[PDB]
Amino acid sequence: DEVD
Amino acid sequence: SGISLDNSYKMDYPEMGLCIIINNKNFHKSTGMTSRSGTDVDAANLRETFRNLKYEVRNKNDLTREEIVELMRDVSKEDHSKRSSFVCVLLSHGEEGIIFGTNGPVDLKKITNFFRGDRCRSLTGKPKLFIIQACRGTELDCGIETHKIPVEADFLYAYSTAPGYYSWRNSKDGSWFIQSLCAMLKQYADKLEFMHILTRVNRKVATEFESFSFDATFHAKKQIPCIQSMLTKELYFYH
Amino acid sequence: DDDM
Repeated sequence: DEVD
Repeated sequence: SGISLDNSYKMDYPEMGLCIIINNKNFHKSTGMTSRSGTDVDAANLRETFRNLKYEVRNKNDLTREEIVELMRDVSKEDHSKRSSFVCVLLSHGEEGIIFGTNGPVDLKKITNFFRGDRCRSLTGKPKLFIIQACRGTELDCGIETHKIPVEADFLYAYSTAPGYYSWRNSKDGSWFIQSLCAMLKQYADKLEFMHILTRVNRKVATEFESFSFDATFHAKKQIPCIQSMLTKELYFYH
Repeated sequence: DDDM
């Protein structure tokens, strides 16, 4: 999970 | 003839229309933006999903801010007379009101303005759909346990996340939003009106995803997409 | 015009  | 009703967009033109997919994964070093892994998964999912809806899909990868604007300008200048609708999917870094090209920001309004009722006449009165997988700020959601028409009419903005918030992407499965969008389109496009499909997308993202991070700041966070509709009729992908 |  990563933020953009 | 007999009684006729007109609460739904005409979707039986010869073509469903274009689906433009802009997929930005690799950014110029000078920007300091990191690569968006997982986004190729998204772009291929969308390509297949919209292909099955009978859209003419155009995938474009790693566009500069200049190329983004030039593409949208050129597309808005095509003759859309025989097409029912227009779709544009943006996959990139962002912040509120902004999407990033590989070398810098683009105003979302600059892109959509090309398709305003008065500037793209062959799309006037037809649904113009913008699907935006990009951050809208840096807030994190901790969750809780349980004779004229307006030039801005007939737009629908399907945002991946609430105003002001981060948008979540999994580097293996793709973005939460686009994952869910494609699944719900596959399952319900032949049955449900588009708003009702997007509500199911809202529920899926809200209930089935939650972040996992070694970093406490970013762990166990939630996401709710945001439908912004200026549509004037119901939208069904079948006829 | 298609990259993919």
